Amino acid sequence: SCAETRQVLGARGYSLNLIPPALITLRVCPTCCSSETEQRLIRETEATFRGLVEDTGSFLVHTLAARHRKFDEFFLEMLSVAQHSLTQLFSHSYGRLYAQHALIFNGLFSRLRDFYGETGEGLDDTLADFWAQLLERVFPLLHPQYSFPPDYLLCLSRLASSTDGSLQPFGDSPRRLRLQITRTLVAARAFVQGLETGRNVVSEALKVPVSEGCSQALMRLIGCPLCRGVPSLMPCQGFCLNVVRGCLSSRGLEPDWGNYLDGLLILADKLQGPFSFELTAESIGVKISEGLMYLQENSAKVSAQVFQECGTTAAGTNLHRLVWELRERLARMRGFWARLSLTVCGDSRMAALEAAPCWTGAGRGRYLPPVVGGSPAEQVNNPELKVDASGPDVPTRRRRLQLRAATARMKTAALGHDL
Amino acid sequence: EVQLVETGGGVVKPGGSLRLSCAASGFTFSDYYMSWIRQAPGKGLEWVSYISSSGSTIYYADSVKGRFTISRDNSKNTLYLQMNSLRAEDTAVYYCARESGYDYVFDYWGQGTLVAVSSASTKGPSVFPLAPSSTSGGTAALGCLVKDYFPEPVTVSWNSGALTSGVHTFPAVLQSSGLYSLSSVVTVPSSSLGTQTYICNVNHKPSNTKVDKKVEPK
Amino acid sequence: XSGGGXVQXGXSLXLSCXAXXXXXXXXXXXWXRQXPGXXREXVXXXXXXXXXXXXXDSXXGRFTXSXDXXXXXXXLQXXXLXXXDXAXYYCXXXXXXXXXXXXXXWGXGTXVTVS
Amino acid sequence: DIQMTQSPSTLSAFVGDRVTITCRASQSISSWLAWYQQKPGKAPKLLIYAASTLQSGVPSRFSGSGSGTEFTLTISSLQPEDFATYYCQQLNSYPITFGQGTRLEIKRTVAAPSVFIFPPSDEQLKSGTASVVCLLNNFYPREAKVQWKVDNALQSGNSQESVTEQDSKDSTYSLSSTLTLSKADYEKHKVYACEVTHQGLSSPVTKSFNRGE
Repeated sequence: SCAETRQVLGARGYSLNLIPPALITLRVCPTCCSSETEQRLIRETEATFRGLVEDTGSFLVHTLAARHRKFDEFFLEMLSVAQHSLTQLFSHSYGRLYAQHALIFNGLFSRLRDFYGETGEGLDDTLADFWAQLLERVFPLLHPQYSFPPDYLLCLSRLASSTDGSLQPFGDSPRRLRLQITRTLVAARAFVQGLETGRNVVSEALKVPVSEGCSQALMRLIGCPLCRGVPSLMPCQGFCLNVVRGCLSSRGLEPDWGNYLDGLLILADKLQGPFSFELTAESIGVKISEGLMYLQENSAKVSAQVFQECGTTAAGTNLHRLVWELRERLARMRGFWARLSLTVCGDSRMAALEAAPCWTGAGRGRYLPPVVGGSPAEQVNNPELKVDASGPDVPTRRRRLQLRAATARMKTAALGHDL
Repeated sequence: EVQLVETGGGVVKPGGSLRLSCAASGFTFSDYYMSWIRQAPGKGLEWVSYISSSGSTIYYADSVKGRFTISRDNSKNTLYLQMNSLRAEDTAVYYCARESGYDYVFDYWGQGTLVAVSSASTKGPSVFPLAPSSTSGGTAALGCLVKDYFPEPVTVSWNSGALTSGVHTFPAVLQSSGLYSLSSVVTVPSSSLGTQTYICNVNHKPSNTKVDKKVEPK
Repeated sequence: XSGGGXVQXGXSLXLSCXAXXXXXXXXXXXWXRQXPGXXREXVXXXXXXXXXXXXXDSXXGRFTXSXDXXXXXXXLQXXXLXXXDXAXYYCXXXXXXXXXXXXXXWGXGTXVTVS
Repeated sequence: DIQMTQSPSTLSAFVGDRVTITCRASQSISSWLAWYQQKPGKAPKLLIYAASTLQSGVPSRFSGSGSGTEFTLTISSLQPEDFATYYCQQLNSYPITFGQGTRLEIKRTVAAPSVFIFPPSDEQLKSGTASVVCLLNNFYPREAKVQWKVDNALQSGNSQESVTEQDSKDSTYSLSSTLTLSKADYEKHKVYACEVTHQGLSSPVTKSFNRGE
């Protein structure tokens, strides 16, 4: 009784007229399926394939998003943490100044925090502004008899902009601290952006191919069994593992997906390990008090040579915890694409009393074919589909173009060089 | 589809040890983070533990730091929990959940199996009547008292499933002695006290105490 | 506490309440109707603002109720009066907070009857 | 060490209304907040995670928006299968904490409670203990107050109450209070009365009985 399909099709929601009791005899399904049912069942067959794959790898999209939101929130907090800590130490020792000149540190980090969150891309002039704002106020402390009305309404570019080769008031501290601050803001940024792509990459990469060549005769896999015979013959592994590979042999991100998690860990280690953050959290205060000491004993040369013109939330999780917590989440992601076919053929299919044989392309006959191929050279011997001459598809092949430059952008940033 | 089934006994005295299994099917158990969340007879949900997908990181709540231990088996696809030397406060309904990827979100929960800690023993219930109090004063109501039993499940019925309308079966209440007790009332016309007959047969499964009782009015 | 005279059946009008003047923006005042020849029956319940408004089944959709937190005065709007809604309407505040339904202090009210 | 809170504890609304459930946290949580729906005695569902994002399968009528320490959960048009208990969660600290649930009940016209009393059984008196029962049948809202009068004396600690869930044919509740006493303590007095105070009642009504009919 083909009406066994009728109730099963009623669960899927078909208008059960002209399908219950009648069977007659770039295409599909060589049957108790009507003409318009076929054209509408392949569309129904494709739907689960998308929803199954996207839900299968859905946790990579959520993990990279969760680590992003918790790493991005971490860096912003430690910027605000160090801003408040630098004010405490400098107010204790010196009761002569800084009593009402802590307003510069607010404008210092705020422009630093714009380089981190891409709000701006100007840091070399940003630091020169800060050193100048300190330069035009410490300078008169050892020159108290003199008073200075600045030139025009702005002293200069930013008073002694050091351009054109001024004998630096703070000798080497501006260059040294710039090198230490620059390597930090760019390393913590290429890491966050790298995670930001990873979410976007896998999110759109999970949107599954339409591949009409794969879609047509995909119905043969699981759909057309319902059309002719009873639906109790859920397909076994042999047939399944090749149609899901042949339809997905394009998205072979495996060569470019491995180096990505490598660069994520490599940059994380240099960033987790000191010299990239917690050192430059206190290095600012050390070099500032060191540069002023150079000034104190080298002001005789510079001041004499400058007679001319004007002269509540939960505290940031420890980065070490945030790194091995990051490391564990990523361990289950490296060999993900190779293990993707097993999960897809390991859900609705009970392959894991009745029998072992299952449905095949043209009957219930026994199957013993091969089923490992995963790239164009490997899937050129495709028994059940027609993979493209070069496996990678036109939009995907553009996900190994702008979505692996971050790896080199994270690797180079881990060295100190950027752009 | 995505299924999380829990098993294990739930009636032990203080000091008894229980282990629960969270058999998982419908998805690859090795990818996701698992966790245990318990629901007491109270309203709130209490978190007790959670374990990484590989099993490298294990977290326990502050109230279960010493006597609690969680394990994992990615081959058999089963999540365990070792409950040792539980105090009376551990009495709750224990769920197992899966982390969808985002930190500490649980999209798929288990059906639930409850654990109870009590020093009482298995005892059958005593059935007592609540005779109706009463020309025709509205529609009188009668009842059926069930007192002093253990453990929890006991089913009250009237007339072997023939009469079920207007019947209210109240939830059991744990009294000072440690034994549950409940009552089931029925609203009937004041003229049916002599024509028809009502029998509230009460069955306590864990004690094999099927008791049939009649409520005759005076 | 309002009077305009007797009204025709099906006509609509509003009332108000004031018996004890004290701070009362949190406890919720009530509204009854009692006709001599029958005990007091329920009309509407003016629960504390944002805890919703509940009416008796006899006046569902007709009579309305609203209150003010700073004015500390509660009113009842009456619409579509049937020729059998004639009674004196009294208001009473619930003393407790847990909505225990305890109307300790009652008021006189003001009826109007129907023509 | 971190505290979560919700508001209100119980909200009454009709089918088709607009409902907003507010959750409040002690400390700041940028976007780490989850919402769950739990029907009586069954497993909870995941509604809204990451403050504002919806879970696959959840209808479009569910909405949640929050940033900081104040969060909301909005139902645009209430459908009959939304009556359940909604829970708040935390996704930041090591000891993740849930908030006590908000029970979303059906709204109904006010119904005064039907009061009854039942005498202790002559077969129960043989064991030396006598439990007197007081029945409140079919009423709404659920909030009510029951006091026990033994010869017009207030009681406390000897009475235990249990309330039913919401009925499906009239959306009403029912409550029962059991006064437990020993036989010797039961013989001293002659009048036992429970008086019910409900918003639908003009005055606290009473039901009493005497020993020996």
